[PDB]
Amino acid sequence: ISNYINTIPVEEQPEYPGNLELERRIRSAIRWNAIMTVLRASKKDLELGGHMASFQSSATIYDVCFNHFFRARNEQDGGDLVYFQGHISPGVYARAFLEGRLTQEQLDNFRQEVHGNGLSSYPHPKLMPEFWQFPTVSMGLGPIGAIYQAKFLKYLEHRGLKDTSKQTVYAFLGDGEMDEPESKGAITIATREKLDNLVFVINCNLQRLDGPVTGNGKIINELEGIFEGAGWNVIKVMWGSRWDELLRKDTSGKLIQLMNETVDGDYQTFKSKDGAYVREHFFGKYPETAALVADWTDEQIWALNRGGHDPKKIYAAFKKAQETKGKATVILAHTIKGYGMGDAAEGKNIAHQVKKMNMDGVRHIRDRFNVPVSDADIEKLPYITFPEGSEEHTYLHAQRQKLHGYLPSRQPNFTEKLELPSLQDFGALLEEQSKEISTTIAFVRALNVMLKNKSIKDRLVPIIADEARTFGMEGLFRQIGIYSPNGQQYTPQDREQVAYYKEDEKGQILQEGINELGAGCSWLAAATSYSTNNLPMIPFYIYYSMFGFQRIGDLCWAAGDQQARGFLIGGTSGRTTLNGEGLQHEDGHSHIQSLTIPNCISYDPAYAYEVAVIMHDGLERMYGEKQENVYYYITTLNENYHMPAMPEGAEEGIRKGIYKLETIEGSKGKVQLLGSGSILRHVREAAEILAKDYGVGSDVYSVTSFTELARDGQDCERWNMLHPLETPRVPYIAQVMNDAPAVASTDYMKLFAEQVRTYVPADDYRVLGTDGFGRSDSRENLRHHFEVDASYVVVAALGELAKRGEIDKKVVADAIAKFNIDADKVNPRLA
Amino acid sequence: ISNYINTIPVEEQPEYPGNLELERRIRSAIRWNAIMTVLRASKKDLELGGHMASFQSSATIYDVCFNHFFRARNEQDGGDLVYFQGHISPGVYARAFLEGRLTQEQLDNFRQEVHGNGLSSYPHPKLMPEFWQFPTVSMGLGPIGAIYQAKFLKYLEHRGLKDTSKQTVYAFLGDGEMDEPESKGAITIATREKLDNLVFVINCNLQRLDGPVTGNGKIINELEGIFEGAGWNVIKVMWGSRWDELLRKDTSGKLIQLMNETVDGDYQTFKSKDGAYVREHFFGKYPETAALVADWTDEQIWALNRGGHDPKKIYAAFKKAQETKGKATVILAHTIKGYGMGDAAEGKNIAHQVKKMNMDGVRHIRDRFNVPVSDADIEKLPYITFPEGSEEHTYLHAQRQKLHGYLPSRQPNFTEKLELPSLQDFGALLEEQSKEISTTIAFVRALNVMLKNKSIKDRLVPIIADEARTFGMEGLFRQIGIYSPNGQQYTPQDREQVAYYKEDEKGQILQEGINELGAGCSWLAAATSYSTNNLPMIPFYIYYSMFGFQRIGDLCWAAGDQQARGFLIGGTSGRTTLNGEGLQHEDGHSHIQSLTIPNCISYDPAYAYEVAVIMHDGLERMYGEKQENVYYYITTLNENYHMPAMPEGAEEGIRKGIYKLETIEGSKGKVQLLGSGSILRHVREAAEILAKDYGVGSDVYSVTSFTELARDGQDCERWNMLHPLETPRVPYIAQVMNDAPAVASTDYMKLFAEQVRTYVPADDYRVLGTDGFGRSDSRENLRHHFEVDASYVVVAALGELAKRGEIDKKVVADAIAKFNIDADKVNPRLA
Ligand SMILES: COP(=O)(O)[C@](C)(O)c1sc(CCOP(=O)(O)OP(=O)(O)O)c(C)[n+]1Cc1cnc(C)nc1N
Ligand SMILES: COP(=O)(O)[C@](C)(O)c1sc(CCOP(=O)(O)OP(=O)(O)O)c(C)[n+]1Cc1cnc(C)nc1N
Ligand SMILES: [Mg+2]
Ligand SMILES: [Mg+2]
Repeated sequence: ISNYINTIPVEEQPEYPGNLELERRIRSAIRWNAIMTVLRASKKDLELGGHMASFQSSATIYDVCFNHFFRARNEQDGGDLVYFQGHISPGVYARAFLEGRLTQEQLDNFRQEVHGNGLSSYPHPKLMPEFWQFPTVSMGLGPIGAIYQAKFLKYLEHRGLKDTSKQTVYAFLGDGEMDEPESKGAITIATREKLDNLVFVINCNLQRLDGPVTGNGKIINELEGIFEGAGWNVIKVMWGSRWDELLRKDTSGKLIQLMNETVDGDYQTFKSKDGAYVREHFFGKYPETAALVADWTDEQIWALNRGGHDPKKIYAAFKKAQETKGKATVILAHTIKGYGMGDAAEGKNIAHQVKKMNMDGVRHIRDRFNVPVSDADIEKLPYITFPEGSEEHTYLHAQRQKLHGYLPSRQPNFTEKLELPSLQDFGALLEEQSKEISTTIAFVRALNVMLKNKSIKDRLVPIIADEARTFGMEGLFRQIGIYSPNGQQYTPQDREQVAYYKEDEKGQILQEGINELGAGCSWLAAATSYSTNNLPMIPFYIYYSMFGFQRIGDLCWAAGDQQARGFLIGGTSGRTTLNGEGLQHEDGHSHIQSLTIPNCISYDPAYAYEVAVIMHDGLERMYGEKQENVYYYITTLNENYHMPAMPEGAEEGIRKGIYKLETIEGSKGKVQLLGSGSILRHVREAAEILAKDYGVGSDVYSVTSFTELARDGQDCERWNMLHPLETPRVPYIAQVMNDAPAVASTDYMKLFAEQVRTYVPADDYRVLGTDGFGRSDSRENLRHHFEVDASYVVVAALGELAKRGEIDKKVVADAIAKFNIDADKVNPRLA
Repeated sequence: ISNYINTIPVEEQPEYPGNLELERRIRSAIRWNAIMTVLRASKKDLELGGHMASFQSSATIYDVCFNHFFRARNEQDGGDLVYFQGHISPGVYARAFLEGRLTQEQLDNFRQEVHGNGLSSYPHPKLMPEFWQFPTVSMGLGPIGAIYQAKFLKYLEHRGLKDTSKQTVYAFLGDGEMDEPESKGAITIATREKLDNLVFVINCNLQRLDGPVTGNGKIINELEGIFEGAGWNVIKVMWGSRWDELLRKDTSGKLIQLMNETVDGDYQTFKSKDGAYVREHFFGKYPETAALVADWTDEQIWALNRGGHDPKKIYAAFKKAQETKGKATVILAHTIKGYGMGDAAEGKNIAHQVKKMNMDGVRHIRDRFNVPVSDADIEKLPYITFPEGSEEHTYLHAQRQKLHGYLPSRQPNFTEKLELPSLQDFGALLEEQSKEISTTIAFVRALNVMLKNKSIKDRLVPIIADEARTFGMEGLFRQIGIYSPNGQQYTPQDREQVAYYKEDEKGQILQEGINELGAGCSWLAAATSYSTNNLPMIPFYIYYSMFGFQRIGDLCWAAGDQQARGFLIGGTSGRTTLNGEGLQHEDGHSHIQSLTIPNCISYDPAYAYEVAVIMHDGLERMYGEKQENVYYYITTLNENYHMPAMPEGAEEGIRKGIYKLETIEGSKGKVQLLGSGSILRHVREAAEILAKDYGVGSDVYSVTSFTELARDGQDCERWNMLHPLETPRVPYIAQVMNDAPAVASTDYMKLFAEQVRTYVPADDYRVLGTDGFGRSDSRENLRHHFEVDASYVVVAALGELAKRGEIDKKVVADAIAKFNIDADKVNPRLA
């Protein structure tokens, strides 16, 4: 932690390259327009929302970047990847409009998008596919997202996939946002990887939403201390040029001690008052600091500005960041929240929430920033524009043209044509297996086929969060290598034999250690590379399913917003299947969390051939000609068993979510039996017992996706309600199933199979599931405890028949005794 | 970063207090019993699992703590709160068995708990309510949890609630685990709040599961750098006592330079070779270092120990942390993964996964730690014990008794009786409200009722994540104060006004800034204080609902395991209600995530009187004589509308999940209409349209909890299936509803209401919901887009009647036209 002053002294400050006066004229119009869009929205009295005080404090920082730093997407690369602070979007819009990229009609539709021609509250690529690129409004996600983006850019360079050396990743953050564990929790990775292509820009206005971040302390110093400790290059932009003379004429070093000893709380209060206040409460603290300005006017005291508001001080920091190599840079910019809004919110605790202001307030910002709007127009909350030929218009576009154009901007589809493998290339996985394998083995095998596709082999991005040994993928390190930039500065302990720990700068797999959020962020950068850099990359992130959506659900939702196209493989899944691990490992609900995401396609395959068909279909939809903006989630298991051959013509049903595996004959009745994942074979066992011991036949179905089926049914019923005069549309599951009493069982909570109830064409539909906290035991004991094994499926099936009077209820009661079922033990959900 | 040697020099290290030789005998027995436990489990070949190499590397660190530091639960306080590393549990189980707290049968039932006399794989209070305290296996949660538990202990002391000055929080972490963002993402708070009652003990064995944490670097220095930068007191326990002579005679400074330059990957390998290897590859790097051991035998060189393995160095560290005030301490203990296991795993990349070994491997461990079991008995894998009267038994118990007993241990219920507020105490919220308010305002008013309760007023712990102004709670800052251990070291900006930003050391409100996980960890510490310190505290953590389970779900699952008893308030909930915010804010699925947690009770109330009845019921269930182990989740809204008085006698129905609001007459037909949260008033609007425009009457229901009704339903059919000869149980929802066609509509995705399909006693049950990504617009436009407003309800109900021939389908067709519904607009889920 250094003295409370600028890191870069004037003597080391490079000459500012732009026309400061002209840039202010432009900047004042962007400020004005941003405020007008929020005020107009406010006028509607529709509770639309919006912010003003935030962009006010950071506008000049962005302005200096727009005029001299931000490279836009171009012929060679995707340009600089800017993670704009979410709520300062009105200013981004204000600027795109001045640039002629947005219409006045669109600005008038700020936060009203349902009818088209409107604008999102914040950066949402799903909502504005050709404008926004990175969803940053959920605080914490932007910083770590950016860390891994820069990391991925260096990965494409090392792998010789693309020259990304001219791209800089910028994360624009709030000081309050740095409280999120995700914001600072991964900064040492930027050091390990020497990400000299990443720049963190923290707007240190000392305030968050409720009040000051740490009024009793100094966040700038705390930030400096930890980032410096993590090996980052820290640049403090504390004071503007007006302070430079006052600092040079302080031989007592008392001024510096003052600044050092003053805490955040008193600092923002200073700028919420007036010159007189600062004079007594700040400079007045010492008869030495007091003197320095005894000659200055109270108005010349108030004029002193913070570094984050001085283009000259801002530029020096960004220029320095740009030159620094070997490590990442973090710029801590000192600013005023609600800057220039005077009365309205300048340095006030309520500043964040301000979205309206009387004509007195509007007039103030007009005078304050010398906005060119006459008293005759002002009450009309007019947008300002610069006509062709004007210096403002000329300068604004020239500066952007020298930097390759305008941003943000997004390309929804990649251009190249990939020659994806055919289903036939996964042929061996479609046939009966000699050895008993698991669906996780099937996935690794499918990965290897892909690794053999000339077209995409190098575009595959296997990602692990430690746990590769659990998946039996350790042999892969030697095969394709673990990515390590300037890696392997030692000889692996594993060296001698076969599966050693091979780390190479050209290594293909991303090993992110015990860090699911970081692994997901790596997966996200890869999964959106197709748009960001017009370079399709296909990520396969396999990890313990329990630590997926449950642990990184917020990033998974942002991923959907970002239109990620990739594969999330939830390994060691199923509540009863990862039997010995217990409560915090046994996943019987990940599919419930995943169905909440609109563009995530989830599957719970039972067999190897289903995995192959599913993964093949996914590559096609996402990276084939269709370029479908969706990502996949497949749960795989760690249990081995017999893998039969795929039934002829079963492909469509597998992709849709269900197909009839077989029909067992029986003379005493007929039931329908559904199963998914690892529980399917137990449902097939119940089918044999029922036919063998009770003469009850059945239709057996493998349900590869209860969720895709429920979605289909939902779509059918929705269309039906909307087209009352049309013949009702039949949900796919109802087209496949019949009306005989049905029973389903899975390794997930009951809701997973119960979600298709409305669409099941049977009078009876009994669902068995693994509701309840997990615990350690054998797979058999867990399957009995969670009441999902063959014996429970048999009793559920007999129970439905008994009801219809097809069998005696004493027969059900005897089966319960026969199968050693304790009809009175606590509901596993409460266990 | 300091030199790569011990922080505490020998001349500064205290004299070891215990009997070293006797302590090692006991430690050797514990080591052996931990391994016999896992080995015997592997022999079962049931894929039970377990680890050995991890506890082997950290055993001595825990030993010193059990012998001289760990304070057990006592009559004055809960003692030291130890977050034991999860997978070193066999070691904690081995000690407990030696202390006679566990039986041989229980150890033999390791990881087989479904039948009652087994042991959980890891620390799970829900599974072993009287043994385990904190769930740590989900890596990263232990560290943040521990930080916020230490902060909470200081809070209880400052608030004058309880003297916790004698309790120390210990966080036992792995080094690979430190990569989780949540592991280091909140460490500066320990500095902000001067948590000198927290000790982080990081086991640096240089390896995680797949291999070394950072083979090409030095995590101990990386850890040191960032923690030191965060303001923590860092203590490095690098080398054992055998190194002292060498470091002392090393006059050239060469040994330190060498130790400083060697990277993790090489140090790891050193431990996997032998003395000759070390002599050549380590000391042999420099003529000066080479001369230091030139007179040593390879055997003597091989005996050189790592600090984390030396009791004397370990003790010196914990003793120093003990006297460090003003900040938290991190102990970085250098160890060997697979320590003493030799061949099978010592310093090997495969060490983590080792679950079994050959007789030569068991005999090696027997020799390595001088275990008293004959070469003949080893085959039997015998458990070692200390007979009463023996030195070991006496010493073992004597050390614990001096420290108040044994740990871990847990008290399931609190002992005191609180005088909870009655429901009549909330009578004001039960009457019709004067002005239109929201359910959030109802919650704030309800909180104030409790705040006037003599008994619990000061036991309340309101927690916010920098969103108090949004929830209109900024007025409480002044009323009860914002907790601030260091008081207010400045004059707030709004000081001169009411609702000024008041910070106080006696402040009740926990302001955790933009930090959901930290706020949730504070919530958890408060919500389990009843068990930990036998001091029931009742936390109400309110935040934007979208950032609840989605963002901190892993914590919420652990909270259920930890038997948390408190309230989670999801503010600004509902997809269409937080209209202007958009994609990453509009929550229409948090209830789908919340329903996955077994002991979390979820509600989505529409009216203020419902909020009151639910909170009061929650209060009595968790903190009343019942002491039920569940926590509550209640979604509240930011929309103001008319709040009617509660219908006489509706209390129980509100608690259960559904009650009939009213029935409107109509002779052209009859339907049932269900609504929840904010959409309920639109469902009522539809009931009037249906009646006055179409003559269709209806039964209107307020569904306060679809999830509780589904669970009750599942419990009925489960019980029924199990008792085929008994009187079937009737789901609660089927006791309120009838069989007329039904329509449900909520601000959540369809599944939220569809989950009760099986138990709805009606032929037709159409569900409307907010499936799909949110977008920015007015409430009216969104409710129409998400097809959930009154007009959609009318069309859904009319269509049901037309289908049954009750009405002409042309009537439905006309309605769609009359209400300006686009029957062909894209499915909101795909939009
Ligand atoms: C309704 O909008 P809002 O509350 O103003 C908004 C934009 O949603 C924000 S902005 C915000 C405060 C940000 O303050 P910072 O100091 O980081 O940034 P600034 O001072 O405004 O430059 C919080 C807590 N939240 C709420 C918030 C909380 N938690 C997460 C994870 N994301 C959020 N974004
Ligand atoms: C099946 O057991 P497991 O895989 O051995 C276990 C216990 O589940 C662990 S342990 C582990 C490695 C821990 O290595 P550390 O260096 O932190 O600890 P140690 O070296 O063993 O002392 C990982 C990645 N996981 C998996 C893991 C990953 N991510 C989270 C969030 N929690 C986990 N617990
Ligand atoms: Mg701020
Ligand atoms: Mg380790």
